[PDB]
Amino acid sequence: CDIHVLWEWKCFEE
Amino acid sequence: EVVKFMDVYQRSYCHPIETLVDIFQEYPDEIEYIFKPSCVPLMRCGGCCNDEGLECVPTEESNITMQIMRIKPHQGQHIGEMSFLQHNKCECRPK
Amino acid sequence: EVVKFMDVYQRSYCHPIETLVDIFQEYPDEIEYIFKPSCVPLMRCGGCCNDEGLECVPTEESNITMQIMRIKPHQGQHIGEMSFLQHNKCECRPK
Repeated sequence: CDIHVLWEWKCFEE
Repeated sequence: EVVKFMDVYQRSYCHPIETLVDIFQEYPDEIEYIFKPSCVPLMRCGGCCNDEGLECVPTEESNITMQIMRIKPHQGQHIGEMSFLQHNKCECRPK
Repeated sequence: EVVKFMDVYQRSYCHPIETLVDIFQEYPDEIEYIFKPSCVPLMRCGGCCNDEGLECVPTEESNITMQIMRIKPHQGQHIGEMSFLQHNKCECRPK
């Protein structure tokens, strides 16, 4: 989940 | 009755948003005069990035032209075209 | 090609507009935290009045509650509800 791109929920679970 | 996380996060993330800008904020050298309206709606990058080390910046820009009134004391009323910078695309980039 | 005067005037005039606000500005006792998102979309008075002698001010307000991720030192990631003030009505009034 690249920091520069809008995130999906999965990202916030990493 | 509570906005869900993903909806707030997506709605707040870096993107062009209609912003009301004072014509002097754009053109400080025009502060001697009076404009009507005194502010204009412009698309401008806004919102937040995933990290306070990134900033929301435009990656596509354009001019928009608007009909504005300008006047000076004891003077005729002028109406004319005035151009402003808009932001068409925004991305989060290092500061 | 050109935005017409009355359109610019009506769109710029004092009214509630979606504004992106930093959460720290709204929760100053919590500047020890890192929030995600770090900003939220809120309806807030914006735009201009007919005179340099008037200001655009809220005359009706309400709250909205959003789910925000919060972390601070010696804490892990939490998600919690945070309430924000919104502006439902705006008017032009003397400064």
